Amino acid sequence: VEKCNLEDSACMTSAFQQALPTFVAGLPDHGVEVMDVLDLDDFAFDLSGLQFTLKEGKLKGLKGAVIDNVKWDLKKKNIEVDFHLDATVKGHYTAGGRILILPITGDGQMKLKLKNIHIHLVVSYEMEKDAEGVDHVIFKKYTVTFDVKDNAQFGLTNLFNGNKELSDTMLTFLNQNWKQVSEEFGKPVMEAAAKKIFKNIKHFLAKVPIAEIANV
Ligand SMILES: COC1=C(OC)C(=O)C(C/C=C(\C)CC/C=C(\C)CC/C=C(\C)CC/C=C(\C)CC/C=C(\C)CC/C=C(\C)CC/C=C(\C)CCC=C(C)C)=C(C)C1=O
Repeated sequence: VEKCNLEDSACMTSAFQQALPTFVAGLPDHGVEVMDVLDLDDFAFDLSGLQFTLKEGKLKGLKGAVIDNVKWDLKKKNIEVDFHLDATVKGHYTAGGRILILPITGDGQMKLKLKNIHIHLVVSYEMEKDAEGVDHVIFKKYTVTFDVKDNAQFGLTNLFNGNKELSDTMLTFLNQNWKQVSEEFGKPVMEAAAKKIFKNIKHFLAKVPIAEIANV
């Protein structure tokens, strides 16, 4: 890793950028799972009238993320990371209920393409000495917000029992109302990914002395 003074944001931004692809490829012997393609645990939500499930979920694109800024605040003991990427979410979905003003049913495969999604991550940490006297950054909590800035496209198979007219109408509807759909339903999907990524970064930093990857 590129070593930085922690409050040198330009350095930290580059250091996160240069490490990211290698980190998200996974470090299996160290217990760090692959994060591109990231396997999502099975999840479901019931929000705004939509009942949705995703199994075998996959998130592609983190390897290609662009780090916009890293601000490590030693006083507050928080780290703010702003980044963006194109991503895809795939998996076996089910849908029921309604999407906004249209009824929906489906059970099939999904390919959701997200263009220029911006993510704002805040993490709280503590610097802790382990039983052997070695200092580590220990991540505690996080928050994430998102904004899909360019567009999102929805590919869903076997909507409406295979009915092409209804399926075409729904896919058109989703793509037309992509921003609203992202604001209604993005949070649970983001969380399925973020909880896994956070656990992996936390684990990695708990086992790598802070002195090995940063300057005091
Ligand atoms: C010493 O300094 C340090 C380093 O060196 C400087 C390091 O390298 C490192 C490690 C290396 C880096 C820190 C790597 C860190 C990696 C980071 C921060 C990446 C973080 C990843 C995020 C937390 C999560 C990312 C999540 C995503 C991209 C998923 C986003 C998806 C979203 C928002 C979904 C949007 C949804 C929609 C549009 C619609 C959803 C619709 C539906 C679900 C329904 C579909 C429609 C119906 C009808 C079926 C550390 C830790 C360090 O401290």
